[PDB]
Amino acid sequence: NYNPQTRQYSGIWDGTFKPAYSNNMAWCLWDMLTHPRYGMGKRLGAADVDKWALYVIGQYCDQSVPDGFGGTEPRITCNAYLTTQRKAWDVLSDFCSA
Amino acid sequence: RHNAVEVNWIDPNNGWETATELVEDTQAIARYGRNVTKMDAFGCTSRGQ
Amino acid sequence: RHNAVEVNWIDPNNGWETATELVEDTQAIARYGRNVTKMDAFGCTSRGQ
Amino acid sequence: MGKGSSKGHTPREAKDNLKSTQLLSVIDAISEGPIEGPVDGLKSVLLNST
Amino acid sequence: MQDIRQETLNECTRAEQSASVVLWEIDLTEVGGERYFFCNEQNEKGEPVTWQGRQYQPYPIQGSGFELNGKGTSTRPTLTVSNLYGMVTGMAEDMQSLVGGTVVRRKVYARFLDAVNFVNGNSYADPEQEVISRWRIEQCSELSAVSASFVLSTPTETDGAVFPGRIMLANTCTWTYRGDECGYSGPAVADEYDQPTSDITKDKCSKCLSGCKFRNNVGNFGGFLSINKLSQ
Amino acid sequence: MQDIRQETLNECTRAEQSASVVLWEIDLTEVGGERYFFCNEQNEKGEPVTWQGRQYQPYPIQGSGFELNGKGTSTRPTLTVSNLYGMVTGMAEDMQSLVGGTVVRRKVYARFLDAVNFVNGNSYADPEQEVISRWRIEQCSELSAVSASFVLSTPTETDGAVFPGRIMLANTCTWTYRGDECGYSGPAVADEYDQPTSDITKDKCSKCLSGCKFRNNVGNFGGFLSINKLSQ
Amino acid sequence: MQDIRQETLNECTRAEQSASVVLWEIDLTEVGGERYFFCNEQNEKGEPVTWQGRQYQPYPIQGSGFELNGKGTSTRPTLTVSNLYGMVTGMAEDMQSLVGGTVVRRKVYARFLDAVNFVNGNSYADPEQEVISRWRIEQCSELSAVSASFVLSTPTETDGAVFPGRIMLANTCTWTYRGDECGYSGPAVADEYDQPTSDITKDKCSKCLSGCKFRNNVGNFGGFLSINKLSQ
Amino acid sequence: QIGPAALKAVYDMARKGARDEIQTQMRDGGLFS
Amino acid sequence: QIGPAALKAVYDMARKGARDEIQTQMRDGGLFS
Amino acid sequence: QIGPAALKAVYDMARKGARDEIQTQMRDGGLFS
Amino acid sequence: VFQIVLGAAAIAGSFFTAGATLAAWGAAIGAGGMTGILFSLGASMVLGGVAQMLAPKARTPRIQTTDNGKQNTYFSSLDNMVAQGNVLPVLYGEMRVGSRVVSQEISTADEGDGGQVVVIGR
Amino acid sequence: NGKQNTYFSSLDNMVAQGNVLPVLYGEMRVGSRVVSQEISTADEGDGGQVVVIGR
Ligand code: SF4
Ligand code: SF4
Ligand code: SF4
Repeated sequence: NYNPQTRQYSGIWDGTFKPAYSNNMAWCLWDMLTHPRYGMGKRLGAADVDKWALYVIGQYCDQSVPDGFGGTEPRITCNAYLTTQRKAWDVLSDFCSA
Repeated sequence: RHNAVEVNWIDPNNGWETATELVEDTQAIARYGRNVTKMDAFGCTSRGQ
Repeated sequence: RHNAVEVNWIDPNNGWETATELVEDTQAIARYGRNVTKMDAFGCTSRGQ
Repeated sequence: MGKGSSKGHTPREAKDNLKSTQLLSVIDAISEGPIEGPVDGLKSVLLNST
Repeated sequence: MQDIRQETLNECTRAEQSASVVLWEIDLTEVGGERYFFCNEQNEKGEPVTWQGRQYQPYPIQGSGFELNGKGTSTRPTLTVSNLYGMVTGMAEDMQSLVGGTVVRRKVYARFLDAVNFVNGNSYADPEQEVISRWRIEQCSELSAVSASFVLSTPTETDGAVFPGRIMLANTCTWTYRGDECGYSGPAVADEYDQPTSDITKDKCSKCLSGCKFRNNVGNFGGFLSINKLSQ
Repeated sequence: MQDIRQETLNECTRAEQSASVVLWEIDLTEVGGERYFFCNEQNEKGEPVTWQGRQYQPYPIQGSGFELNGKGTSTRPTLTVSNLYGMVTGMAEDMQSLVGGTVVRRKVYARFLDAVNFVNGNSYADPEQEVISRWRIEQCSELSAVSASFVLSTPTETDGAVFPGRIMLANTCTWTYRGDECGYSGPAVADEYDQPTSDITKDKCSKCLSGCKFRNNVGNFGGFLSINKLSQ
Repeated sequence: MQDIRQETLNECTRAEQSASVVLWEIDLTEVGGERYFFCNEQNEKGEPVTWQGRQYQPYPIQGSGFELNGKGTSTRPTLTVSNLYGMVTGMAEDMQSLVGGTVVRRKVYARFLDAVNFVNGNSYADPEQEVISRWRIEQCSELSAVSASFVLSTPTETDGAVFPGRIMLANTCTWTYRGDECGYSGPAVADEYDQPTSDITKDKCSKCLSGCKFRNNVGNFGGFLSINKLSQ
Repeated sequence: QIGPAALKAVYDMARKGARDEIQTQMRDGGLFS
Repeated sequence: QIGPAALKAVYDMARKGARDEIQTQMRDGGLFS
Repeated sequence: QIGPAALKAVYDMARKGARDEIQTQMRDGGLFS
Repeated sequence: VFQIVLGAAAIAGSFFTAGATLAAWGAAIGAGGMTGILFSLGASMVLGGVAQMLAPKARTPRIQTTDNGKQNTYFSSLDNMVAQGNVLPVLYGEMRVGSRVVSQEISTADEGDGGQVVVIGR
Repeated sequence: NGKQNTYFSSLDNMVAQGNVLPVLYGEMRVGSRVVSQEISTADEGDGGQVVVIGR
């Protein structure tokens, strides 16, 4: 129900994720937490992270705010390039501080 | 109670390098002296963010 | 109770540079999740050591 | 020009007087898992800085 | 605001309230054991406490350090249980000291317990009234001839984890054998020493290039067979 | 050796000495407030203690942690005062929790107090006999329905300071608006959003280059309008 | 397993055992002093305890913190002694606070003591039965009018040491004068200020190049007279 | 004073003192603990 | 409770508290003591 | 033992123990606290 | 009979421990059900700042003098780094990136591109 | 390699963005924080009137 291009949600979510490219930093954190190959998905795993909290967080981060150059901009965005292996607490704290 | 902040973001316009943006509250700098910090905005690539 | 280790030795064959050797215990990875460490083998110049 | 694979291939200038051409073949490693790809195409491959 | 029913909030604000019992469950199914149900008390008929149709056996057990906090270290509870008659000892020598098990804690007002536990019955019994919490066992801190103590941790606990995790290597595969990334499904070929075997119980990959070649899986090799020379 | 008079030194060495009173003064003028004078005791006539012609009101107050040390952390004293009847509360909600105020302590032998405080008078009164100490307020550590506690600190306290301080920036001015370095004195031009205004109360520089241009002050711009491209 | 005799093993296992006495020896010979022998007790005849033919004088002394551990800090024992009558004081002002001295501690069962110590004599007297330990004095932690306290350390204690130690220098010699590496044995030439002297007690190398030249030892110079220009 | 209840209280006061001191040592001079 | 024997017990409990608190501050969030 | 006077004494003993411990952990092996 | 709950003045000077006097608690020593020494977390939890109680305050990489004055972050890289024992990386949307060089081979190219017609020189 | 640096000297030309300017206290030979750098084509002539392009 989320279209990343327009960053607009349709209605009630009821779960059922979808494989689409998005800049929503909340779901970047969700991928970081629950990916089995490279992330923290082997430990932890799904049903341990509140997905609805991240849903509301992503909706908040997608709101339009003054750009400062006369336009508008989403509130908070990704575009990180993590190259150095830091502790999972460090990356989680950076995501939860952004 | 900090009143001046230096945020390190990455500019995608000049070149993908670290730019420092200074945010101040001059009203508070007249009250609690002047306390300054440095922050790294994790995903920021836009001056507004 | 660690199950995966990355040992940094120095190869005298390719070139006298640091090579990482990964040692795993797949039986224990099925039990205690997967805990990984890094170690520096002090005098090691042979893969076996 | 695709997703999951690409070809690029801007052409090479025809030579004038024989000569050999040195080739630089590299393979980089970026990201993990499925990625979207280049922003634009061959305009998003900066060989040195262009 | 925890998803807890209206009857529990009605009982919380009363001046004279019923006893609040705590029922513990130890789940070792994911590590190779069974589920044990414990309560520090019996009921008025001298029997294990019946809650939601399940009998929680009497056994001395109590926990501490339970809190919900975000700033600082992740909270580590602690569960103290009786080791008289060598019960926990038996589980410690059997289930790798219970490490990795799941401890489920339920808070229930005695007013809502099943009518079985009371001589005169419970017209107010409501098996939906409970507050649940889950934790993992991190270390059996103490185990003596008298008692045992366990350190609990939140199931997340990003302590020893790193990110990103996948590591570049040469002459070694970082994939899990017969896993999705490895993608192998063929018959038994060799063991971890590259010795040819037809036995399915002795079939593991050596994680070297020859081990991959034994199964014609080189396309799926997890290593990078060029990086050893570029790092010189 | 502190600049303290000879009468105090005579009194210190006596076997039987008079009481040593401590008088406190809270000065919030530099943060926007008044000066409050306090003493933990009344005098023999049940009146606030008169010292050097100033009346210090009775109020429960006492300090601790006062020392003169150089090695280690800068000493942080503490001052505990009574918050019955909500006096400190009233100031805390009024004056940003007294943060930044000045606490002045005076040690005075009761022998030298003014003759007013005593029924029979004090022929030995000498208003120049006192030992003074100044401190700042750093944090109101506690404030309850009973008491209040303040963390004093030395006025120097080089804790959060850095050196050198001025920072090289592009597209931002580090000067203080209408300050000496800025050197601007013209009439109201615009607010911090570069909106043209003639109101003196809405005249603040945006700290950007356009804000400087609005006041024809680009010569005094605190930024460096070339460094953004050299850092690439 | 410690190299301790079988008689001590027999005595350790007995239900009713003799008293275990501890005898201390302070050795300042390596720092410029004598050897002192102490025991916290006298014997039954009111005389200093005779062990192996040596008299250990009565003096209040007791040690603590003695343990054998490898993980963590090197163990630092402590020895508390009586400083009544200013004896230890006299040592501290004389032997540089006893720093660098050697403390030897012997544990001996009283049954094995020499027959002199007992009125009726000792049939089991065996001067080979003892358990010995050596430590060094690191700091006289306390020294008052009542007692003194010393911190002990293992003789290894790799605390302030570094490895490798020899340092590359220019215009200075790192060798020890007249040492094996220096290799000098000539007559007195000059002092540390390069002033020519014929006095053997005022003969010390200046550690500069000119001091080496004074003794024709430039071949043995510990410095490297080229590295100052390559580091620019 | 009974030993059981006193030892836990003393231990908790010790933990609080360790917190306060460690946080104090992160100040300017201190030791950074 | 006699002062002599109680003060040493309190000191040792405090040192054990420092043990535990430093070791628990070297955990994930903590302070790294 | 009265509670008021005893609690401050315990707190100060705890602070002193933390001092001693933080200083002794910066030794060779230790943990550098 | 009460909860004592040590505050901040009690721990800072023996001032208000004698305020409530702890008489009932001290004479009663305590009980199993009720716990003493609660040690309210007002001042301790706020030492680093209020903003630290709401966000984890991400860190920044260590400054290296080798770089003249260039500031590096933990979420960008424009350099082709060595690719042995170094984790691959992770990129989250957009950005211009460096790489971990897997192979690099300077050789002699072979004439011709495709099809049939090839001319060596003209 | 083995060069030893101090906290009170610098002989290089460091980047001058978000770096604090510096401070110098008496004497010393110093590097700098480059504020501008521009390679261009110079224009012939120095001053006065007479100019010769080449001779
Ligand atoms: S080496 Fe090949 S067969 Fe073996 S685990 Fe890796 S991918 Fe699978
Ligand atoms: S930008 Fe110009 S007018 Fe504004 S504060 Fe700076 S120097 Fe003054
Ligand atoms: S300078 Fe020469 S004579 Fe002096 S100590 Fe060194 S080697 Fe010996």
